Order: sequence, then structure tokens, then C-alpha cells
Amino acid sequence: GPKTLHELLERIGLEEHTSTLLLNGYQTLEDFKELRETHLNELNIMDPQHRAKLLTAAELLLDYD
Amino acid sequence: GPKTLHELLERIGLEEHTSTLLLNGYQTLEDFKELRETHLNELNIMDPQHRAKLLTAAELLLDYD
Repeated sequence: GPKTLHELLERIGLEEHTSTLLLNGYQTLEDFKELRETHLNELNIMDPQHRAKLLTAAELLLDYD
Repeated sequence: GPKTLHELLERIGLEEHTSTLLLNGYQTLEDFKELRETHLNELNIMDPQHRAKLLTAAELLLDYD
């Protein structure tokens, strides 16, 4: 599957948040596995669609590595 | 990661759609990889949140097997 945070984001079409995530501790897929909702609140990532895609991706990333 | 369609759905919290999906050709994770939006339209799965979770999961399932 996608090998970089950027590649992951591109795949679910949310590369617009790449620069946000990396400036606040989300640089690798390994970091991205640790994402949860209140961080999205803090990052002002408030679109419920974006948020559902992001958290679903993180959960499945943790599950299937 | 989750090994059954039902386990996957449970994980992203959408087990309510299990019975829908299986009655229309989505019985395994292998089948679920083939999901796309217009099938959700046909299955009257119209919540945009549910739909984003479902399709994100399917895309990532295809990508990381």
C-alpha cells in the first residue's frame, strides 16, 4: 500500500492536510496511526467528511500495519 | 487486521450495514474491495459519514490487502 504519509493522504484525496499534519507531529504513517479526533479539533480540520476519512484510514492502518 | 467483513464493519462501527451488504454481493473482504459509491446509492446507504468510512476502508483494504 501507500508508503508515505503524503501517499496515503493523496490516495484518500486529502493531501491538502499534509502540511498541517507534519507541522504537528504527523510525519510518518507510524505517527499517523496515533491520530484521534481531538487532534483534528486542534488542527482546525473540521470537515466531518475529511475527519471520517482520516480517522478510518488511521484505524485501518493500525490494524493491517 | 480484521478478518471478516463483519469484523471490519464492527471496527469502523458500521455493523448496521452488514446485512445490507451481504444480501447484495458483499460477503467477504475480497468482495468489499470492489465497493464504489453508486452501489451505496443503490443500497440506500446515504449517510455521507457512513459512505466516507465505507469507501475509505475499501480503498485501503485494496491497497494494503
